[PDB]
Amino acid sequence: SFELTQPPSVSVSPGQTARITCSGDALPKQYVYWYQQKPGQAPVLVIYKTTERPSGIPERFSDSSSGTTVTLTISAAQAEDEADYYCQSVDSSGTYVFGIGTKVTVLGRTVAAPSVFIFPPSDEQLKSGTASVVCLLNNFYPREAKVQWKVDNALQSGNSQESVTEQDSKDSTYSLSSTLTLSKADYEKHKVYACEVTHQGLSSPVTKSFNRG
Amino acid sequence: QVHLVQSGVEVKKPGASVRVSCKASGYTFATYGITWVRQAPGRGLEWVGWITPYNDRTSYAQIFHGRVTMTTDTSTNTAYMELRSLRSDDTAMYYCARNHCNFYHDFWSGLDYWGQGTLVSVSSASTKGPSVFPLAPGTAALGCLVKDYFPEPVTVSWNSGALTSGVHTFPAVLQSSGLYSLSSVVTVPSSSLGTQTYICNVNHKPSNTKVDKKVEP
Amino acid sequence: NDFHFEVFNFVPCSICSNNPTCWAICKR
Repeated sequence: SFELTQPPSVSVSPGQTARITCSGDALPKQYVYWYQQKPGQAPVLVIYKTTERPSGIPERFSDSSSGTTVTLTISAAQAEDEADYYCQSVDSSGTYVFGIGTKVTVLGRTVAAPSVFIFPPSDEQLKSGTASVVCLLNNFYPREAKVQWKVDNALQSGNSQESVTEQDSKDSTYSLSSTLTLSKADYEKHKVYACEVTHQGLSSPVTKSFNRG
Repeated sequence: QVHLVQSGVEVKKPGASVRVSCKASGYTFATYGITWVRQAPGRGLEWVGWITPYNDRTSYAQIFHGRVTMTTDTSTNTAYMELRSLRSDDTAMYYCARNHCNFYHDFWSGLDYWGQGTLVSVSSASTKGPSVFPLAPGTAALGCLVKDYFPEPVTVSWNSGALTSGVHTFPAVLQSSGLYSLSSVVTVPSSSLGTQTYICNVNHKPSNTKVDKKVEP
Repeated sequence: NDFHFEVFNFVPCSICSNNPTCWAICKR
């Protein structure tokens, strides 16, 4: 099938204009469809037949063409417009093609540094032969954050897993947990447990730590 | 007035097969097609294929040839997608959607109405209830670690729902064992650590696990 | 003559062959 090319990501400041392009050598002969997919929802058709907007889609959304390129324009972008946008077309035989999807971030101007907390393993888990050490980042924005584990001042790799919320509903910020999992035997071989955090809101990386015992 | 309603979550072992249904209402089912689209976690929309009931014709993306079968039952106005020989990377949200071929102007349409999605999870893990461990220490943080369970989902409340401000329950992570873990944390005044009691309520219905854990400083 | 968001799409009887579903819903 012919390819549809759209950028993997677009950032727009709140109230500014986002432009998402979709190019393909077949577009001069075929219609383009755009779908919006918000986190945790099914895709919704927002533009069809290249220029038509279904009833109920905000007038902020419009689509124009220029050569082999179609541009979905989101005027005066609203926080609720943050979503993945897929362009889509078909050939005359019925093969359907989707672009990779563009993650449109409505990137707020506020930079909120994370609060950092660290949790030693519980004595209850230790009795079971495993030690999970948890580092929590709270109330930060934007989402980009680096968390590094240091055990006895040695950088770790391969033994931690991270999880980030979707944007908190009220504060519109993120939280992040990083969990370092060791055996009780390895946990008891070390003294200092630390997570070091880098984020745009922090002038320099910050470290939270505890000493075992 | 158009609705497409899909069948519920599927948890399958590698090599098994799965069937997903898509029940239509509010239109003349036999004049439109049904399209299936797949979405792996964190990835984009992948066309699976379509089926048109008025000629029983089907078109599948090449990668699904021999493994996927779409059928339509015009007597129950239901479409089905069967996927055989499941592998871990078949784990995805599967959507049905309504398409058609405009015969006047000779073009295939966009996907105007969508089903709600069916999650199909493929793994060899077996059902297991979680272990629940306390996460204990301006603002203080405390929580519960909900570790080594299968399958999704788990629900977590604090103080039986009386405590909602400052609660953050994280998406589960898939561990290399195939089991899930998550944490749920709350931020509270350090003032309150000695005065107020904090209990996390964890419910894992697939294993009939309900745990309350008192988290103390 | 567009059928996005409509309830009935026009299928011409010329394509129905011996498919009974097609004949049930087709239009001349």
